[PDB]
Amino acid sequence: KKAVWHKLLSKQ
Amino acid sequence: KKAVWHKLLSKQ
Amino acid sequence: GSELETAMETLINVFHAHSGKEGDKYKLSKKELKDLLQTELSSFLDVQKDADAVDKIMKELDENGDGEVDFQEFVVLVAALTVACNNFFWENS
Amino acid sequence: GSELETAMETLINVFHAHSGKEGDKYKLSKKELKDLLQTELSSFLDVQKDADAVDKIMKELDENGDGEVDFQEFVVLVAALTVACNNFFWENS
Ligand SMILES: [Ca+2]
Ligand SMILES: [Ca+2]
Ligand SMILES: [Ca+2]
Ligand SMILES: [Ca+2]
Repeated sequence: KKAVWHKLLSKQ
Repeated sequence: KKAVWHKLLSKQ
Repeated sequence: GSELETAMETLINVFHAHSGKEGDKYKLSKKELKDLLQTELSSFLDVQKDADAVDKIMKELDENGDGEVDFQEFVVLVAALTVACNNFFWENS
Repeated sequence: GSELETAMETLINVFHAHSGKEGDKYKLSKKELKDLLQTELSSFLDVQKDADAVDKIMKELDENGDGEVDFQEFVVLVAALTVACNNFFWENS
């Protein structure tokens, strides 16, 4: 969850 | 979390 | 205040209203989920312009492998981006 | 609908209003947390009559070991009991 969370906020 | 969750709902 | 009393009323009345527009009376589908957010939480939650966000979040948000999302799953992840994105505000510009 | 737009307004205006009554401008403490829920979410979220619920939830809800609760931690666990308890309704009587 936290690992993929960075992708959404980073990629946004 | 889930283990203690039963206590709150069970004990309520 | 009486703000929170209304808050719960707003969340559930809109949750079950559009969630049963074409799917089941109270279960969400990838198509019900993206229409419900582009409807009132515009510019807050995104799904239409960001396609990677829809397949990656919706397919993994149904972490149980249900191509349908339950009300409990929708409130946790969608509400995260709701307060989180607001904190960054334009200050991140 | 315009329900969700108001929903976010209600949650945050009341969150920061009482959260800074005696503690910090925007951080919750065990004492700010229990007063905020007995205030408008009465009979929905409990903390005063159930003492075991307060120490066990608040101390473990600060899963990071912060005797203070952040807005993100409060929305996830408190909102869980909010929709969950409503589903049981009196039908569980
Ligand atoms: Ca449905
Ligand atoms: Ca699901
Ligand atoms: Ca405070
Ligand atoms: Ca904390």
